[PDB]
Amino acid sequence: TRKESYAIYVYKVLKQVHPDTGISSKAMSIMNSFVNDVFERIAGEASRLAHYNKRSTITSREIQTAVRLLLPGELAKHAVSEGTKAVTKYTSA
Amino acid sequence: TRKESYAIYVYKVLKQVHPDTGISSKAMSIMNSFVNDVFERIAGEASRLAHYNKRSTITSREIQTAVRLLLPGELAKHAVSEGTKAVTKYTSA
Amino acid sequence: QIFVKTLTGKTITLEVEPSDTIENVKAKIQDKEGIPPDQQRLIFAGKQLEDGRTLSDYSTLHLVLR
Amino acid sequence: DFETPGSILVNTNLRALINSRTFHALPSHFQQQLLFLLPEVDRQVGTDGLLRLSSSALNNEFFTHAAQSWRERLADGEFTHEMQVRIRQEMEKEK
Amino acid sequence: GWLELESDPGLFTLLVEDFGVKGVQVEEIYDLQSKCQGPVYGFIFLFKWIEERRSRRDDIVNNMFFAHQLIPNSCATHALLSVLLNCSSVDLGPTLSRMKDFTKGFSPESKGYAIGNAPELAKAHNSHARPEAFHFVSYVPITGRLFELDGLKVYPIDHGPWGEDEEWTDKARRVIMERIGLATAGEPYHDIRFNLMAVVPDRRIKYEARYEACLKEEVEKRKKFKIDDQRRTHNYDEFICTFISMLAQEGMLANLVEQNISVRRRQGVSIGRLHKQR
Amino acid sequence: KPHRYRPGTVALREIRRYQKSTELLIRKLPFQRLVREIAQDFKTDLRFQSSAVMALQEASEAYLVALFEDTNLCAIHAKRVTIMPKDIQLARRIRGER
Amino acid sequence: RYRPGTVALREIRRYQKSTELLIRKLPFQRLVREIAQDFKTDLRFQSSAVMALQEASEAYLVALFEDTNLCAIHAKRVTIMPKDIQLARRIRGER
Amino acid sequence: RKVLRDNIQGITKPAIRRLARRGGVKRISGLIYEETRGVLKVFLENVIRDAVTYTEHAKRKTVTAMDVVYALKRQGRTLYGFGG
Amino acid sequence: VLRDNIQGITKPAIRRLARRGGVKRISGLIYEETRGVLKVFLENVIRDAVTYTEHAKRKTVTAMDVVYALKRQGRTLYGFG
Amino acid sequence: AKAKTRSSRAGLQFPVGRVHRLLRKGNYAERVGAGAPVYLAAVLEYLTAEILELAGNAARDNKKTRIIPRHLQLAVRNDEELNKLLGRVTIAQGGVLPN
Amino acid sequence: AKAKTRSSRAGLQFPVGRVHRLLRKGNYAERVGAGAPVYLAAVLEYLTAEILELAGNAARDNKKTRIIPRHLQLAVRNDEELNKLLGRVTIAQGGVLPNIQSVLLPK
Repeated sequence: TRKESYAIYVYKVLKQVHPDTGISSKAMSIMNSFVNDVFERIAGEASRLAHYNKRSTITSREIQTAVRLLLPGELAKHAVSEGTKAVTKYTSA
Repeated sequence: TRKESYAIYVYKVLKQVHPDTGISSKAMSIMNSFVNDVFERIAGEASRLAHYNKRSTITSREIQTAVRLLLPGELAKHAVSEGTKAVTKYTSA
Repeated sequence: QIFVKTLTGKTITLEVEPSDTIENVKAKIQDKEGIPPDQQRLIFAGKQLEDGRTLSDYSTLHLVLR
Repeated sequence: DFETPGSILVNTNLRALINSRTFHALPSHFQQQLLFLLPEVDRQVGTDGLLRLSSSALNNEFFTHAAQSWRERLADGEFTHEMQVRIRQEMEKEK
Repeated sequence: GWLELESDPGLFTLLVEDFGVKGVQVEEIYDLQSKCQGPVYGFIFLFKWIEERRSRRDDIVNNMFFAHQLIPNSCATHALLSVLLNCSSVDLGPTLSRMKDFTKGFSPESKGYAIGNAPELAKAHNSHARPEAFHFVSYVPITGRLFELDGLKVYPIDHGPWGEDEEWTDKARRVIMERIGLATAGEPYHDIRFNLMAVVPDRRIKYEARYEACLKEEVEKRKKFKIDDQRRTHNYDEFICTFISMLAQEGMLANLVEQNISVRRRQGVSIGRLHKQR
Repeated sequence: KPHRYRPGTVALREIRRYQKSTELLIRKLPFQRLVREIAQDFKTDLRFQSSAVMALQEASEAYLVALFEDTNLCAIHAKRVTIMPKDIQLARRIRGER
Repeated sequence: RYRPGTVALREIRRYQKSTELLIRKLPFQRLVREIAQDFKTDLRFQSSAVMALQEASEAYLVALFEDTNLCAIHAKRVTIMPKDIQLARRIRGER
Repeated sequence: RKVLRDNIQGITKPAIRRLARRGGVKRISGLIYEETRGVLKVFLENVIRDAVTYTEHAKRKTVTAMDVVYALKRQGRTLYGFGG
Repeated sequence: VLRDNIQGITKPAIRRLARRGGVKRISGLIYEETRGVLKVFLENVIRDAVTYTEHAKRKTVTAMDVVYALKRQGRTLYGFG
Repeated sequence: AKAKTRSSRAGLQFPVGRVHRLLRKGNYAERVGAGAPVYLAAVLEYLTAEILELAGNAARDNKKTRIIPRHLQLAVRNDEELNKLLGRVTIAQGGVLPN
Repeated sequence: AKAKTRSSRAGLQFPVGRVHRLLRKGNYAERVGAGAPVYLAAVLEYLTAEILELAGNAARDNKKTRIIPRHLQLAVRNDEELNKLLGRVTIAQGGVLPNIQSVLLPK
């Protein structure tokens, strides 16, 4: 059957950043695997954080705390800022 | 609020192996922590194993495979033997 | 090619020469199995072979351990 | 140094060191003295009356293992003077 | 206490002769073929006794002489006693006759304790002493039945009736195969430190009754056993020291050692200081 | 006499050449045979996808390169420029692999 | 007067058989509070948390010192120096 | 409450000597003390940072033992004896 | 039957691997230790992968099994999905 | 009918019911088979029995009748397989081996 | 009933819907809030943007117009924080950073 992946979104982000630069297929696979790895790390950490406090749901607060736990320093600060902006824009729309 | 622990079962096992030996509270807490740690390791490994094959049920086979993956060598062999004996005795009772 | 049989019945195929001594054969057995030659004794045609002799001095042989 | 673990002999192949050729290079008096520490059968009664090393006297399964064990014990520090004194004290305790 | 004895048929033969038994010897069985074992009075087998990790989970008692192993390194001696004192076709000698008479009615623990305090038996056992654990067990024909005697077991295990008292090799051969198939856990090519020996009546006596070359072979085997006993009981420390000192004083020792160096150098290991230096 | 470089120069040239490249340094067939021989012990008649042995080779090469870097660090610490098995053993002891 | 190196051996034998804490409680507690003051102001600590922190820190330091001693012995010395610690932390992958 | 400063010097030289003795160190140099102080400060910084994050997520002002245990577990240094 | 193919990792290959790692001078006994270490690592990884394959009742080891076995060891690998 | 515990059916000391409840409440899978908790309880019982037996032997070698964390540390670190299992684990009040 | 993607509402490129579906199917929790997928998608997009920026710069330094795994390896290892995040990660066909120890240089 079909095998889903994040190829097109990474392609769009690359075209946004460097319009004239392409990307090889193996690099695309590496990027997709990296995205999946980060997603599973953050999801597992948020799940454990929610289970620690004996809650039933995963909200934005758990994701923010997990991001603060995983990403070190400036990456954490920028990621938190971007997440806050995205959440505010979505809730305003 | 009740806080459950494995104190009584560990004490029963200790009396099974060493009839005349007692145990202090600190060692009891350490044993409880060890039991919880092993339980969560095996449960998580079995969950991932079941998720990989796109099944939705944890059976004895997944637990056996997780035990083979975690415990090294003789521990794995003896654990598999004990689990098989226990399940075989339980299934006809 | 010579064959060596153990108490368990294992068959060991060794590429040797007529001039090879008993020590050489035991060293090859050690290489193939890891059992030191000092714990190895070789018997051919119902007779245990002593150290220092060669194969031509005395195929399927028997290996025993001490 | 024939008794400290730091000796070269602990890294030396003694079995090929001591053999028929090594025995032959010795003088007759030294040969007889060394043979007097051998068992009673390895000393073959020669035609001249002098006991001689058997063809399979040093090239033995027992002698090779004895040499290996001696080298290992020298590695372990058994042969040092302090350990010898301790062994003598233990023997005094025994008897 | 007592010391381990090497699994050598000559060592057991010299033990038997030291105990005073006559007309019997110990031969080595190098294969499981039916032709390898003939008329025998007892089997001695060594596999191991390190399998003590998964622990914690009949009028013939008055006839069979079973002594529990209450002292270490006496497995070979207990096996020899099991083979001999339960066999009435050999000359047990005055020592073993008196031991059997005095210790016949005692309990297996009492039998083993009385054995451990026997002076002559202890001296003979320790006569071969040198200046992964392995264990000895015995198989014996008693009252037309196979009995396995092990010093760490409660009582002899009956493996069924014999085909015949005089002909008992093949029934024990399958038991030996089963024992081998358990230690190696299936594939027999895992452990090979097994040893099998047979306590058989004196070959020289049978050959003389019926072979002069066979008598010469037996005499040479006995001489070899004597040589092995002398070597195992000989201390070569002074001999080696004198040899090395003489070689060093003569001079060629240095060059000989430089030639036979055993370990490759310039690779971290301290090769050490020269002989007769410091 | 023909041109003969001083010892240690070809070492630096090869170091640069193999540090600026990315291809596999172990030939495919010997590694595949080794993998099959090792796997013969656990289960018989196993079959391997090509990508499986490729991933195994990549992981093995990365592990060996990291181990050699740590070994070189230990050897330099020992005031030597030549690596010896004691260095590898020390590295694997400190890493916790032994 | 004992020879230098004897008191060290006696202290090693004494300390390797005891399980008590080796750092004074109050200085460690003050250090923990000082460090924690930066991330968030006005924090409070249960005594058990401080005890757990002290146990973990002591175990980590003991393991680091064992590795440092191994490195120093490898360098053919008996005195540990800061480059040994730096090498150990580099090999562990912590830096 | 008083301002806590220079508490890194509260880890006295004899304490580091005892810690080294437990590890089997026979002879100690002079800079080992400062190096050990730096390493201990870094380790405590990491652990306390994670613990404070865990506590702040739960909307508390008292750091419990479970937060420290969880931080140690997340750092791969699982600690027994205090629960969890 | 394949036997003693560990010798297939020739000395020049180990030399190239050491060159990539920044090693200048190499002793003569390094090669055997390197072969032993490689054998141990491959044994562990292949054991885990074969267990994973056995659990799924397949007779072909796939790339995903190797990736999962590596991830269990802590050696996460990218590029193979 | 009379109440007969599942732990009694399999001849185990650990609680099968509690293990089943924890597996269901831990979101480890959508559905939990009937055989899994018995197997897990047997494995846990075996591991606990091994550790406790080794600790008891260590305590007996120290002329004491009560197990303390030092005995647990000595038992764990002296067993190759157990030490390999717990390589990353620190035991409070454990001390170190005399070496 | 015109369909407008949730990703288009927040100005993101990643599929918020797919992230939500993967959160639900992963058994991470009994229920999933609505705000979580937006935050997760924003974080993933930012990290991907950083990685692609560094990889593109590294590739341009090599005078090539395609990002190959070598460029990704260089970009990851040459940045402190990204290297710390991916310390235990091995990249296929990645190579090693160029560096030679000082003592091994010729005297």
